[PDB]
Amino acid sequence: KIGIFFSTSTGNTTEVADFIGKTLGAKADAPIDVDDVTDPQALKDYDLLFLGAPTWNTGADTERSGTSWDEFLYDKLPEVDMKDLPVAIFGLGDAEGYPDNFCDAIEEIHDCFAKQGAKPVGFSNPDDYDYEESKSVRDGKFLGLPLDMVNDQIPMEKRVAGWVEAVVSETGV
Ligand SMILES: Cc1cc2nc3c(=O)[nH]c(=O)nc-3n(C[C@H](O)[C@H](O)[C@H](O)COP(=O)(O)O)c2cc1C
Repeated sequence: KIGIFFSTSTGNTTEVADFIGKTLGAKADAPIDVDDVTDPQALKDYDLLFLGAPTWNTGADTERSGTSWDEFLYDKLPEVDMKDLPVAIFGLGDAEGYPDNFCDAIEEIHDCFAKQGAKPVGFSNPDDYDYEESKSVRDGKFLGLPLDMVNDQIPMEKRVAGWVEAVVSETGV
């Protein structure tokens, strides 16, 4: 079973989370907003997790999403043993408004989950979007899939569907 966990402030992330669900069909559970998670142990009942979050707190070291993820990452996640579970991160941002901080929240989610033993998958080509810098680019790769739903430089559906496919291939789920 594949799980989809996200959070949002203005609902853009929700749209993306729903779309992933549609591409996966019966293989995925309906997306769950992190704010709705009582038991963080639920995260472990899946074979693969798609995690999504926007970036709202520009330049912040921690709590970059400005969503329920900010509390969840530090108060709840530390209690979950995620050894070997693959997680694929998608993040929403604005390459035009924040050229130097493009989808910075991806790195935070990546690092927090990695610390729990999770295995990040679904890296993407940092060249897809035009931006100057991001904390989410490491070793020549984006640590997840960045999306710009503000400027729509790249049609969302085709980009996400291709990424989902790559993730399913990589993980064998
Ligand atoms: C106040 C504000 C700050 C933002 N900061 C960033 C940022 O630092 N980096 C980025 O890539 N996008 C930034 N954005 C863009 C948001 O991530 C984007 O609008 C996103 O689609 C919102 O996702 P949501 O509707 O799920 O909350 C910011 C937007 C606003 C309004």
